[PDB]
Amino acid sequence: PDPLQERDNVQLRIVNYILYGNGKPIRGISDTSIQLVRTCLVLNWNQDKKSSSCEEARASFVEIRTNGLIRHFLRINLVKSPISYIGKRNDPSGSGLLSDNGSDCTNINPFSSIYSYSKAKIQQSINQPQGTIHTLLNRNKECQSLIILSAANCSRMGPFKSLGPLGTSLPIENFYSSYHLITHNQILVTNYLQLDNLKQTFQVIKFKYYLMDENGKIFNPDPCRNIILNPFNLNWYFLHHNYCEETSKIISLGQFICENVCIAKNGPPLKSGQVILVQVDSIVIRSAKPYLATPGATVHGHYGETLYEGDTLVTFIYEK
Amino acid sequence: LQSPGIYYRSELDHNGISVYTGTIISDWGGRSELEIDRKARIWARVSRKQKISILVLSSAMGLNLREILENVCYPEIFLSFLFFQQRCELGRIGRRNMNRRLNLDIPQNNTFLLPRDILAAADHLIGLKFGMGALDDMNHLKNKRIR
Amino acid sequence: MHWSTDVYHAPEFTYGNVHLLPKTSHLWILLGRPCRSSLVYLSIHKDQD
Amino acid sequence: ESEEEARRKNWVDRGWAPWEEILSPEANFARKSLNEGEEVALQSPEAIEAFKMLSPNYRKKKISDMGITEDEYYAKQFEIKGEIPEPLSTMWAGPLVVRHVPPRDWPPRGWEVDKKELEFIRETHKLQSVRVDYDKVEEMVKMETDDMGLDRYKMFLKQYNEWVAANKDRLEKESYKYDQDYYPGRRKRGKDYQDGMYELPFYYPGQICAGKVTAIHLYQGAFVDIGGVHDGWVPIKRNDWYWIRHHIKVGMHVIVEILAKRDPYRFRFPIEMRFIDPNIDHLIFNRFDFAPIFHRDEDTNLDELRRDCGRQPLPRKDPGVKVEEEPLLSNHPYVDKLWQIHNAEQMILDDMEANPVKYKGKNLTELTDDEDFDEENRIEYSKAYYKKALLPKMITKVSVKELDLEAAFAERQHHNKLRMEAQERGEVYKIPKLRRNIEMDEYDFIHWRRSLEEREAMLRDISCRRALGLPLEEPGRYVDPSAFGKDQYDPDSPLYRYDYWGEPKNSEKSKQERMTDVHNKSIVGKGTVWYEMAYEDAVKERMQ
Amino acid sequence: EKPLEELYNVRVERNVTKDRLMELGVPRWSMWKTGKCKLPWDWHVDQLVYIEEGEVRVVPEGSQRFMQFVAGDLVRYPKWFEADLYFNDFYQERYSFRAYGD
Amino acid sequence: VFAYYGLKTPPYKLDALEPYMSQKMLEVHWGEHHRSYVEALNKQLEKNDILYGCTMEELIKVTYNNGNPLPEFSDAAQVWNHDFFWESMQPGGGDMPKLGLLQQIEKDFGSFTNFREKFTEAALALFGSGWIWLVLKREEKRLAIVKTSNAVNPLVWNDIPLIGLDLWEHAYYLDYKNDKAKYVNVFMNHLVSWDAALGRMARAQAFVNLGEPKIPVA
Amino acid sequence: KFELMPPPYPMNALEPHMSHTTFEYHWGKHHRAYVDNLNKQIDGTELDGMTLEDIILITLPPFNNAAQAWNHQFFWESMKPSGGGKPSGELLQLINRDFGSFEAFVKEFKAAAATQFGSGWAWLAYKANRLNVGNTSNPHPTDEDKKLVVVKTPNAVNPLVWDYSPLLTIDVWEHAYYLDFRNRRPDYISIFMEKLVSWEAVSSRLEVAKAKAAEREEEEERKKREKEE
Ligand SMILES: [Fe+3]
Ligand SMILES: [Fe+3]
Repeated sequence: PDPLQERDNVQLRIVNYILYGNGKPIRGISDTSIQLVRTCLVLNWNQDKKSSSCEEARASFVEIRTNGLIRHFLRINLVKSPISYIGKRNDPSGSGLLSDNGSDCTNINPFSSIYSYSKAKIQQSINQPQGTIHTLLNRNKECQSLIILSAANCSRMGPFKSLGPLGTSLPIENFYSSYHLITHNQILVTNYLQLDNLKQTFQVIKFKYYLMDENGKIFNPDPCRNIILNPFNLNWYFLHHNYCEETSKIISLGQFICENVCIAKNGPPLKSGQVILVQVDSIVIRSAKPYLATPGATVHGHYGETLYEGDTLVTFIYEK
Repeated sequence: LQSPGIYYRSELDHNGISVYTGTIISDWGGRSELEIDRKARIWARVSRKQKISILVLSSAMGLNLREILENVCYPEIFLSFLFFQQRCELGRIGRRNMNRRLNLDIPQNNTFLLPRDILAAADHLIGLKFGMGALDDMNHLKNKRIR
Repeated sequence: MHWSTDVYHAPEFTYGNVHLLPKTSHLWILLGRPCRSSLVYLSIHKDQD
Repeated sequence: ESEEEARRKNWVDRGWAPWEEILSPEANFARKSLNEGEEVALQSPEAIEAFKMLSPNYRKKKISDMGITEDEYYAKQFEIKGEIPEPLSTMWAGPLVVRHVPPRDWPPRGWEVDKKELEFIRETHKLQSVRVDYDKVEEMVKMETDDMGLDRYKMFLKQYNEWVAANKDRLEKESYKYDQDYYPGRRKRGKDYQDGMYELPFYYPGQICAGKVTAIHLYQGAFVDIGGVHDGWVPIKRNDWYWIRHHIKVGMHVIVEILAKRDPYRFRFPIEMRFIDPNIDHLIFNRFDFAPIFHRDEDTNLDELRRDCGRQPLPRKDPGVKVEEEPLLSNHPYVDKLWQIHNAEQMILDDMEANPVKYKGKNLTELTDDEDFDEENRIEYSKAYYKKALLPKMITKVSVKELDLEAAFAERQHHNKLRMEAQERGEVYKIPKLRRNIEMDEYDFIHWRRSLEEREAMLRDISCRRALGLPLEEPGRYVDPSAFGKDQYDPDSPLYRYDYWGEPKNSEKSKQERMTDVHNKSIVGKGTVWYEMAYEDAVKERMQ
Repeated sequence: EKPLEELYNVRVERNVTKDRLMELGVPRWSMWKTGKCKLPWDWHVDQLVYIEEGEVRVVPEGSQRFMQFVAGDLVRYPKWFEADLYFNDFYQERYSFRAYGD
Repeated sequence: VFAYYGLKTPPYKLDALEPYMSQKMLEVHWGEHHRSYVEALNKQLEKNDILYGCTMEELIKVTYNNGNPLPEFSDAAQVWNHDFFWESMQPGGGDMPKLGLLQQIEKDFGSFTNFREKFTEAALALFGSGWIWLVLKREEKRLAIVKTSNAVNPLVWNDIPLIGLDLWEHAYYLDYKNDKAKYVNVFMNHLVSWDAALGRMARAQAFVNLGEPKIPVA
Repeated sequence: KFELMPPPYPMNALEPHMSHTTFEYHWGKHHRAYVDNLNKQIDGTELDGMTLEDIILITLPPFNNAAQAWNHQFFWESMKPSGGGKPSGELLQLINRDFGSFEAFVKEFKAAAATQFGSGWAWLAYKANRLNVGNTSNPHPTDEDKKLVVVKTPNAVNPLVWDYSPLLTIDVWEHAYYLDFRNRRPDYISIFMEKLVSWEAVSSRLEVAKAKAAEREEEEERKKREKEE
């Protein structure tokens, strides 16, 4: 008996029943006396009124070894139907396949972290395909799916043929005007800015660079022009907005290019895929394969639907 | 001998669309057929009579007519339409096959014709009408068992 | 799957993935590995990871 | 529905776009000819044109007729078709008044700097909160340089030069170790690392910069080099590029603004920017909910990764129990070890009695059963001995110093003295409880006090939070009650339970035959129990 | 590289002064003690713990790394914290569960 | 050590709104309350270097810690919200929504009258101290109204606040001791900057696009 | 239908540290509003005909108003326009037993009223709580279990809700001091702790709380005897 006792699902009840039936006397042996009243103990887990519960308890021997002395104290524990604990405070002390095994981080003791170090020494699995997780917006609303893009799917075609943190914007005193906006859209300006102010041609001020010191004095080599200060060298330069750049792109992003197209006499593109990446000197094409259909055929899938190997794409109804 | 399972055969009518039927085969040899007419008409062929209501069978199974439409796909088609031991004596093999054709997560141990299996069967059957399906070849070995 | 033009954007039936083609065209299969993602994995596994 | 609505739904949800198909002559002839029929004389102009184009000499003749060169004809194939957008014109709202403030996260984690100089560097943060009247800026500008005051920023530049000169090779080594290949958004190393580049701590969100686009990716977006080891990233997704490709091209010089600066180790793109100069915002509709991260081999706990990258917790099934109304916890973890050491002490002390010669000559306080005894070797599983049930017998070897045998010896001496005294009296001696059992009860009591205090604070915390509207559960942990379908739990709601047609067949699963059999072997006569009562009730009735 | 205390928002004050111990009523807090055991616990509220004698190293749920605190540390455990605490010797602490606020 | 130290002056003079709010109240609300907060915010930021180097929005979102506010969440939140409040009011009366804003209000509320009624109802319903906000939701791309207890501001839920009002008593007691309905009605009729709200909406349009894309016919 | 109860002291000339203009506005407005709203929202309902505590513990929309009025009246009654400065009797014994000294208790009350951060009431309570979940009973129960705890409550929250017993209250809401004086709250808190707190009502309420605790303890013994019989 203990002053403070907790509560458990497993319960115990004592059942005492008569040995023989009433009205029928059995023969009594002269050597062994008959047992009129008997008693027994049963172990039944608590069952809720809504759902009946069946006791699941197993008995395992536990022996404490002290100089070759064994304790025949077999502890009986009941495995609750809940697979997981509601809270870590009410969680069981041991939750593992093997108690002796220390590969688990929880099984490893904090004072002796040799098991934790041995577990961390183990390398990660190769289940990940070493690619980029490409989600599907088509299946985004419903149960989502994932496409993994790796080096097997994407290839680099090969060689086909100043700049700095100028500054940081300061707060505006006339906040009511559209000065917090650093630029205006062609399309969206109409919605937010009455063009009465901008009706005059070039009414809005052109790009100017107004540098301010710690004291608060506006400074610039040209009074109201577009000379820019380098942060590191602390010397003024021009950004070269025109940039003197005249380059033509012979491949646009997202264009599906078949085989033998021969973009130039030297190198013909391949892989029959879409152009996912366009760099200065190289293009990356995600491999694909064209399927020529015909009018009257049926396409068994939506736009963003994943097709596995062996799945049916189109059904052709050729006459015989 | 043919393995227990769901078979999804089709038969073209003399006039009109082709009739699609799904047969469930049990270890004893039960045949819980399901058929679809030009309409939704999810009718079981268990009775010798003209037809039978799949919704009535699901309600007798235990469905409350709400979770049934909630779980099944394309519930619009189902809602628009307005002995026992041997048929449900599916083998372990039967259970596995049922799970394969109709994606189910029913544990191998529960070798009984659950109503979810019937619901799914109905779903596939209606899906066959719209082209989302594949009929089953009954001469395939995978559909046969060896005693 | 991918189709650029000459494919109807509406299914032939009210329910189903069947699509009809008015004119000749090509169907492009962008290669990739389709995985099965549970609700738990979607929280950590997101676009461009 | 209609074709227009279906196409709009495709564009919005599934990411459809009329991408240009660069076909071969044979493919174009196949696409044009198949519309007419099979083995029928082609009458469409485009079909006959493609049929003639199937020959290289006809293509050469057409090239010579059009007057364009072969290099021009090759590029004419790679020409965007359809409606072409009007060229966008940059519009400025007004004068751009700027400052040069040091970043707020200048001190690198693990780098020491002068505190007095750090204060002078950080003093610009309070000065940056002064308004300036933008309309009257031009009236107050002074065209005389060499008088500007940037002493704080210059000292910051010196301290940053120190750090970069210190850690350049270290950062390059770490980048070579962790990253195998270079990618837009990674540190430039090897030949690409020209001296004079600005490190990542030099930047900060809110700084206006200018750079040139170096790479354009369909799914990830556009990358702009702003003069640093790590390029910039502007999030542009798959479907917006069909219209953004006419305004953003490789080699164009643009003005960008830094929105968020992140860590290269835990994020694929450290710096995220927005295009001030092009102003393509009307065009962008598909956004990124969370920033891209790296799933690396070192990461083994998903919760730590989610906390590091700022994403929500892993979703878990919501338990229907209420933490406020639940039974308190009184069991103590040390109770098991205390009980096992109590049993070991009692056993060794009783066995010293059985062998008085062994106990003699050796002090109770100092004893050694085995020199190489270890707790690890003690744990074992043995199911050889089975009287009624067979299960693994866990063995525990208590340490010699762990047991304090003097107290146990004194206790047993007193107990056997009182035992023989009560036997002289004529009554069996009974003792309520030993010392270690009382200590275990005290452990359980202090654990119960801790649990009670926790719950008492939890009640007030519930109220406070509810009053102020704060959530009670961690947001994102318990999300889906039933949302994930096809989950077999035998709840009869997805109709996963056995059919309710009688449920007579139980031999397959949940067979109660063995229980009834062992009950009939234990008690053959299942007569009506005359006395049925709980164990604790019987014990109390024996006591009371 | 970042310490686990920062990831799990575990605020620990090491080598607290006597004036700091005088504040918050650390002497009037309830006491708790243990030997060698593993205590899985879920914090439904914030808990301020002043470890007096022993030493405790706590591992987060599912994590292969640990956080170690010494007898001169004042550790506050955040809400909704699931972690396992291991002890190897006599460990005596003074615990105070606080609600929103102080 | 000191960051965010500056007390944001208001876009208008402290005595500009004298007919409807006394200079004193503004002087007290700003001079004392605002100053009080920032001075504690820089003191808290001096201690922790990690929270020191963060943007105000990022600092607030990190200190919120997904339901468990940090000891630095309060001060920061209050400073930011007070600053927003100062900027959200202009020296001129506003009774009409601007052109871009109107279309959004009609799209979601359905009328300006219903919007004002719901705003007044939510302002009067909130019991105690707090703020009310008109925000655009990034996920749903719609306008909505949120009431937050005490210092909380929408940035914690990734929303863009367009206008905000102080329901803490310190703001209104000196002028109006116990008529919150009047205080609201005055702020709705005479003391509100719809131009600043339209500017914040135009700024947010870069983050959340309120429109329909062009679907090529193909 | 409950009616507003006048304060014990004359409101006009009670305390030179609290302006009667202020006193009037605060008291009248708040009490009246709460009661009428409360009377409006409880009329024609089962809650009518019951005390405020019943309502407090039951409530919901009729909670916030009821608690505030109850708190406000308790607050008025908690003070008289004299006698402040030091407690005595069993109050001092309990204070030095748990807190250690009267100055420590005053400092704790000040540092709890100051750090409310918004709308709140500060409370000194005598902790006599009985939980209804699991092992609420305490084995080897003795003295020092019931203690004096200084708690801070958010808006409209009172300690009545967690079975605590309310002894002393400071209304840390702006209306109390913002109008009266320049809004420096430590001033108002200091003055409350100095020149208005009445310890006699606190002693009476402590007596009532010890009587209720004794009646609960005797009810437990009665239930135990019924179990034995
Ligand atoms: Fe305010
Ligand atoms: Fe009040």
